[PDB]
Amino acid sequence: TPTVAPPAPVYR
Amino acid sequence: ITLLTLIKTAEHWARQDIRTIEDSKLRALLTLCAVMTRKFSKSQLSLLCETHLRREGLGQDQAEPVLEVYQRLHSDKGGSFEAALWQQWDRQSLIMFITAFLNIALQLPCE
Repeated sequence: TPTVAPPAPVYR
Repeated sequence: ITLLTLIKTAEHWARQDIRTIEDSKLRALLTLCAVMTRKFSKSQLSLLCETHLRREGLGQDQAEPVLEVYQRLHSDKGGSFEAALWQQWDRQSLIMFITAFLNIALQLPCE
């Protein structure tokens, strides 16, 4: 029921 | 919201500095990206992800989250995933992703 986005891309 | 308007709008905003734009416009650009992702066949999403990683200098360890965004925008219904992105991601992440996508979207084969 809740929609969860993936973690945002990590720029090094 | 025609094919022609979509492409012209993407061309215009691909070339803008969006670092300081208004939230309402940033939100509309996210919608633009979602609509444009759905102009790619499922078969091209892996290529879209790879091209995004290359353009952005991102490691292969970031492949999974980038691909998930493209996949879930592609399958989105009622803007639920899109709305989650807007809510749960920080502004800088949204900006980086949107600019990346708008700059690759028109250059890649869509089928």
